Amino acid sequence: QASEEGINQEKCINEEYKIWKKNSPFLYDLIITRALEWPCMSLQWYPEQQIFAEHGYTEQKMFLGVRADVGKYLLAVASIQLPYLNQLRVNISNLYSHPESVCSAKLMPQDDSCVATVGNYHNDVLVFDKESFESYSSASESPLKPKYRLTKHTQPCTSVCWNFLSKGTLVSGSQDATLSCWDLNAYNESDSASVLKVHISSHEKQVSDVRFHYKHQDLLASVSYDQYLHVHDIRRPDASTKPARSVHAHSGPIHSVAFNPHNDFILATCSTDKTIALWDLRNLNQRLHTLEGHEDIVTKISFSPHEEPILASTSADRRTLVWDLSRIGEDQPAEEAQDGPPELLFMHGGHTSCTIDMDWCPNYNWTMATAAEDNILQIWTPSRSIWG
Amino acid sequence: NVYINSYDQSSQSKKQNRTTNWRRWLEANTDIKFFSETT
Amino acid sequence: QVRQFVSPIISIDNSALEPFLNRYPASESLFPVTEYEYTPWLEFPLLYSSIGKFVRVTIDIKWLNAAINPRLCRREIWGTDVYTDDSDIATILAHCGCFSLLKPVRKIAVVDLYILPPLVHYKGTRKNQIESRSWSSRQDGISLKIKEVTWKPACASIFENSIHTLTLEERLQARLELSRSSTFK
Repeated sequence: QASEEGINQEKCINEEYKIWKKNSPFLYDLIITRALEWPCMSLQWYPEQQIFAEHGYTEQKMFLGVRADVGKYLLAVASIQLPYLNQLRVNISNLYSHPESVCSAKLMPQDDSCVATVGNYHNDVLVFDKESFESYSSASESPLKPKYRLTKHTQPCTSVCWNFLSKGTLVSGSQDATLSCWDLNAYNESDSASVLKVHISSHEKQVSDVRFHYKHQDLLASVSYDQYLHVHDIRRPDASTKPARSVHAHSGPIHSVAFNPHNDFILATCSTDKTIALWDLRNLNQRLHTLEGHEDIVTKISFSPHEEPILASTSADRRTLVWDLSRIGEDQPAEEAQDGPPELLFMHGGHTSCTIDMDWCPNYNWTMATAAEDNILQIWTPSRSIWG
Repeated sequence: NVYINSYDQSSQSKKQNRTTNWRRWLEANTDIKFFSETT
Repeated sequence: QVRQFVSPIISIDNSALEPFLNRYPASESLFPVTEYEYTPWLEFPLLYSSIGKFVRVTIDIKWLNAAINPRLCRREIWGTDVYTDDSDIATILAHCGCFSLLKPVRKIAVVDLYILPPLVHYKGTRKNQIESRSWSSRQDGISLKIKEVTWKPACASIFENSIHTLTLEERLQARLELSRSSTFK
């Protein structure tokens, strides 16, 4: 009896598939679909780029952490071909086995060689460097060992974030509802705890996201399952127990928060309440706006590093929505109200299961890469016509 | 699988209209820190 | 500089029906007499003996679609704010302004309707792009008026959500298993 529902559901998943596949040549200017070996838990675009002008493309790089199986937890680097304007394959390589799970693997902005990795299976943060990757040999039987082991938490950490300006400053929010700001240039071989700059207990339920300001050392935000946003400044003395602010942002467990890279005043917040909230720091009594359109849990969100009014959101209904926020308050015809509010811009659904995560390629405009639960990678950019 | 189709002040002004309309719509040591960071 | 015309206002005086709407008190009009499951082939009986009480209809999600429901296009509705008991209840909802025809709905509806004596005249007026017709002769059924509309907080459980209750990695491990045997290409 439950079969019937499951098989129908699988079939309309397939349905959405080739109904996206069928009309692709009228929607996108680029599509690269890659069936990697393994489920890719995360992706992060690499800011260094090769330009083969005579050959006629560019290659960007990607860092993946995948699972081969249970306990087989690995990392890899990919090269990605983008076509050239000014005058075609996805290559996997650099595969190194990890000691334990990866849920979030963040690389330091001003130095690619370092990657802070944590997973849902351990409360230790493992930070890897040049030598750890380059001393590894795929012929060896053992995995890598990171540059450092950072441990203050007692539950696994959910995510991390480097400081974009403060050199070698990191944060780690965990499942035991605590925060930790870390400083690697303050190591001691005798004191692995000297890396511990601050530890905070402001949150009340398991933290889902902690993340720094794009242009500021001392500003970060934390969001937790108790439906609360907390604003932290680390150079506060009372910050170990008192957050800078605490706001009731949503009515469901918050999943993620994104900071506007261009503008230091806007942040975005997603929850299982299928609604996306905006926030401005001079008026925190008030939800800045609310974007509708997902009809089940939204999981994760991100701004565009080229234009700020473009916001991307991913959800459990197998869609990713792109919003151009320059359309607040605008008029829309009667038939134009079908697809949603006019500030909705684009909607991509080429996947077939819960999209794991996204990332913008910062070297090309309008392009994004998404990894999904069905072992699929998607590199896609819409046509000019919708935004040109 | 690869699909390829071979074929600015507007974006900035749309950004600015966003800022303007949205700000027109809009109108503790935390405020102290923020107002230190504001312009 | 274009001329702007304003379509008129529409006023509704259900003041003579007052002795009937209030025949039975509150706290004693809690349970509808009978309950029906809407389908485009539903026909109420004659309900003369229970004037002044209410009935409960239950409409599914598919029925509120201008593409699935065939009765929605024939425009079978007579009256304004009090309708003959021949009228199609979906069209009553969509004309009394409880949903929109252009946007598709995603919940189950539970409607509660009054039972009212026949009227001398049924006036037809255009609202929400639904032009209910008029009946000037003598009706032979009774009349219905919406008492209240209640939407279902959960209508159906999409299986990708029931599996969304499971943890990512755990459900992901069963994913790998299915990928193994698969018995076909």
